[PDB]
Amino acid sequence: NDRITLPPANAQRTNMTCHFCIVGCGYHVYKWPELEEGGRAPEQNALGLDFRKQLPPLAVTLTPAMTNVVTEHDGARYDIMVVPDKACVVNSGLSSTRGGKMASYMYTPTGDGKERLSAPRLYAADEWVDTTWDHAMALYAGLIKKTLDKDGPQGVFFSCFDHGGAGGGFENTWGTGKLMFSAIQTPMVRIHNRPAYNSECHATREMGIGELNNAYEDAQLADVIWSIGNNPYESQTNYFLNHWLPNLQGATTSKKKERFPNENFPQARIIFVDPRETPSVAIARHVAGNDRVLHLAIEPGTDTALFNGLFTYVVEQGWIDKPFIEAHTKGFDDAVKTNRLSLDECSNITGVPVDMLKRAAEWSYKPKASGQAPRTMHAYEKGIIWGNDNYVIQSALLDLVIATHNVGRRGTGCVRMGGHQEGYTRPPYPGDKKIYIDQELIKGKGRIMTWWGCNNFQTSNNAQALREAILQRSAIVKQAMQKARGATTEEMVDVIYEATQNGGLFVTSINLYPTKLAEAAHLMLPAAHPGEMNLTSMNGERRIRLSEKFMDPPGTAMADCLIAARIANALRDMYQKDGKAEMAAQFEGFDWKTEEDAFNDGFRRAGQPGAPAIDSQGGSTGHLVTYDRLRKSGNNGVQLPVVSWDESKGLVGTEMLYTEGKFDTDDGKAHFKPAPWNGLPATVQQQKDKYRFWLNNGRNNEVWQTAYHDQYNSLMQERYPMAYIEMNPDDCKQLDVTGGDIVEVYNDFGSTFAMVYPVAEIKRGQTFMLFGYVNGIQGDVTTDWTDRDIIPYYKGTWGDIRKVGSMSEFKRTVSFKSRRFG
Amino acid sequence: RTTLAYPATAVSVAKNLAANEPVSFTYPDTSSPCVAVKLGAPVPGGVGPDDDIVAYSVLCTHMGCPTSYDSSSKTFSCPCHFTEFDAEKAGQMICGEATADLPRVLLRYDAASDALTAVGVDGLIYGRQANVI
Ligand SMILES: Nc1nc2c(c(=O)[nH]1)N[C@H]1C(S)=C(S)[C@@H](COP(=O)(O)OP(=O)(O)OC[C@H]3O[C@@H](n4cnc5c(=O)[nH]c(N)nc54)[C@H](O)[C@@H]3O)O[C@H]1N2
Ligand SMILES: Nc1nc2c(c(=O)[nH]1)N[C@H]1C(S)=C(S)[C@@H](COP(=O)(O)OP(=O)(O)OC[C@H]3O[C@@H](n4cnc5c(=O)[nH]c(N)nc54)[C@H](O)[C@@H]3O)O[C@H]1N2
Ligand code: F3S
Ligand code: FES
Ligand SMILES: [Ca+2]
Ligand SMILES: [Ca+2]
Ligand SMILES: [Hg+2]
Ligand SMILES: [Hg+2]
Ligand SMILES: [Hg+2]
Ligand SMILES: [Mo+4]
Ligand SMILES: [O]
Repeated sequence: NDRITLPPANAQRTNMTCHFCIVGCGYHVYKWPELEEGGRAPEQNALGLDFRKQLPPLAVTLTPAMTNVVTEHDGARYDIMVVPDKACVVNSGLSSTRGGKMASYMYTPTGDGKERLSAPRLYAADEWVDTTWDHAMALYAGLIKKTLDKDGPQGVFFSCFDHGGAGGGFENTWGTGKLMFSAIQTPMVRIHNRPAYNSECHATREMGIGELNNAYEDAQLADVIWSIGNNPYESQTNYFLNHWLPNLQGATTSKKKERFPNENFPQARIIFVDPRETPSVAIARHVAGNDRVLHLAIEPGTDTALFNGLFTYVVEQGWIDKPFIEAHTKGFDDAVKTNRLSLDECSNITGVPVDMLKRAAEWSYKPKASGQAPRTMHAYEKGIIWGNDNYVIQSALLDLVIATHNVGRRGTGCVRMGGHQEGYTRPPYPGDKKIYIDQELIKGKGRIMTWWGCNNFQTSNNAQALREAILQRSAIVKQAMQKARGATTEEMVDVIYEATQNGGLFVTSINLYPTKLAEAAHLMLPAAHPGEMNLTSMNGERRIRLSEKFMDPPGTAMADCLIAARIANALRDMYQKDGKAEMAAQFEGFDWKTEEDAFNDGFRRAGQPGAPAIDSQGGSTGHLVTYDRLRKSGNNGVQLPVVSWDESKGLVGTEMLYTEGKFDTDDGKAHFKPAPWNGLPATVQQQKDKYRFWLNNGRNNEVWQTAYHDQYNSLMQERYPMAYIEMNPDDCKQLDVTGGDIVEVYNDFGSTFAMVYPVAEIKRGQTFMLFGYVNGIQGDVTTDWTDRDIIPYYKGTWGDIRKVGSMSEFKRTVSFKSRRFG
Repeated sequence: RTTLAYPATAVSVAKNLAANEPVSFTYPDTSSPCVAVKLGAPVPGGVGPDDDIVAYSVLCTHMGCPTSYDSSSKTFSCPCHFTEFDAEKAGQMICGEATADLPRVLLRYDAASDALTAVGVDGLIYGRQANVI
């Protein structure tokens, strides 16, 4: 309304890391009885702010959306207020539009979270009904046991989160990982954002450089920052705002000069490698001026040619660190030969003028007058990770970075900007083959498929072929269940199993909401998010924090690691009763009562005496971390790896990796790799040769992922009723479409729809459509093409556009004004 | 009472406003800067004979920096973290970090006198516990 209820001076306050993106901004959650409130005097409210007169600008981040009233299981009502933590070094009090909505997205029976799953849901042949947890487990474990018994693990499929933050985290990745890999032991597992059990960073890791190798403070110390296939203002907001912008503004120069007394520090500059002119480029120009920003608007998919050209040039100029190369690397001479490309050929391929390539290299690699090489931080994200051959692009980029010693020096690093937070602790993947899960399902394999904390109907590449196949296979199982009457659970398990021998697939979804998966699912289990449970995760500089529980989950919703334990124990008991002792033993190790038990069993046991093989981002010193120690550390947490712990110093961590040149390889040296330039993959080139528009796709600053909460928010639905597609104005004029019209976007892979958004900055023949949304799924037009490790070129597709008509209500209510600040 | 007591503050008469030329005024007190503008073309909720006069609080709802009106786009722009609001769509946030649209100052247009009067606010003005302190 037109007022807010302030938290009382003695209100309960707990720490909460943002549920959403990688930055991991720190927040506080204030909780107090509904009928109580703080006073306006500063010492009479928990914010410590004086509300007796107008507050000055930047004094607070507080709106009604940052407040809510929750109802606990005991029926007691409590005001909550979720606001950023001014003292957290990550965000220094900043809140993005996504994390600012956290209070609104907490569960309440009447608010935006009204439709949260709060009980097991079953599609009982021809209708959705509630069912009990015991029944859901007897059915689910029943189908898994029958499949293991008759087909083995190859018949049990999963697509599961492997990330941090909400819907992820060290407790949850361990629970699900132990269940899929150690207990069920199935290799038929894909990850939430890629169709196989693989890494987004195979090349950099094999070269010896883990992708999160620096601190956000390094962005403050850099002479030059590169943002490659990345739109940080919109996708890693507060890292860009609290660390990158102060450097461009000159607010960090004295820090640089203080650390390095005999080194020149010119005004900081920034270079964007992105085919598209984004809000991040616009803001960088507004802040630093045009002359301090280079936008390398490369032809889509030409990153490898760009980096091979830059690498060739700095080697020819001698703008490399020869002593570092000779002492700490292997493979340089071979890389010089294999990656040779002139600046003229580089320019011809990328479309970037030779002068701009030379300027980017001079700003970045030519020695400063005082002698030292510039400190150049090379940040990258999905424009290359989901780019034209993930493995090859990274090989090319890291060669340039290694040769110029831009890892291990403060103010540098070659790092992923990140998506979700990270929070990975799991047993090793139980297989030696790379398996394209969506293709196996489309071809008819598997008896049961579980989507866990993800929604590939909206996010898989070649999503239309996936939805077509899953809906059809699901229908076969429904039709078979329709014939039954009075069937016990055991008889239904056989009925469903037999249907799967006839083309069917039993589908389960473990999630916060029904989602579009409900159009095919036969069973849905309710999960709990941070605040309804404790949860640990780390951000883009490896800073691990504990988000504290402060309220009850809706109904019987449960932490994911505890759902995994419930499933494991249901299967153990079934095998015990069937007299299969060896099989039952596979399901031991899940006697957990709370998520902290999963933290102790996974993260804290990595590398310890008697522990099994565990792959953990916490490494072997993870045991030094405990919930109590994290809580004492506050939202600042500790940067991993933890070096030590004692009562007097608390947890002590690591700011930057590779500062001594000891890389993560056999010989401790960084390894150069060849990067052949092959042009666009034939699958993508065929669409490009047949269709008119490059169908770039990605993030919008206000929308979070598949809009699972945003779909219920009235302001979000008013602003973005449909997925939009940015189009060049001359292209729009030619096709007679303008803001608010709806178009069909299509190619050989699929057909989808979007509302047109004319954007002056978009190049002719190019477009950009919001990905993974609830109204107009972009992925239907992405191809099935993936690199050698099955990493999709999501950003590589072309298609045609057909006008449907004018959506009068969108024209009346949606702004189509510029989202680029200028 | 469940409602706040908003003052009735004279802004100007409608015929004195020039198309797309913003008028600065404070409401509901001198610590709350606002802008009224006759847009030139009707918008839902605009008042006056052409249903095009609207007004807003200009303090950014993210962290309170004063926003500036851009006549060429008919938007209000915040220089702190780059949020921009649409004056033609009731303060709809076009792009930005705020979680609320720009607060709308409710105007009454009186045909008998031609007067425009600010009489309420829809949305909560930055930096205060209630719109009326
Ligand atoms: N075309 C195209 N496609 C893309 C991309 C692209 O750039 N272009 N990006 C890819 C990338 S980087 C990603 S990350 C993927 C994302 O693909 P998905 O992972 O499918 O999308 P999310 O919205 O992150 O899915 C999270 C789901 O988990 C649920 N959920 C939330 N919290 C919890 C929780 O605590 N527990 C459980 N069990 N469920 C929870 C949410 O309701 C939601 O359904 O999409 C990929 N697809
Ligand atoms: N607002 C918001 N923030 C998010 C998310 C969200 O849903 N909403 N999701 C989070 C997640 S899971 C992820 S993965 C990150 C993603 O963060 P980003 O990767 O930064 O975002 P994207 O929009 O997917 O793509 C980045 C840029 O890649 C460019 N690009 C396209 N093709 C190419 C190419 O061939 N080469 C190059 N060099 N660039 C290319 C696009 O023009 C785009 O601007 O964002 C995270 N943060
Ligand atoms: S508020 Fe949340 S969405 Fe990212 S920029 Fe900060 S972690
Ligand atoms: S104060 Fe306006 S965008 Fe942050
Ligand atoms: Ca389709
Ligand atoms: Ca503008
Ligand atoms: Hg990578
Ligand atoms: Hg147009
Ligand atoms: Hg913007
Ligand atoms: Mo991602
Ligand atoms: O991601």
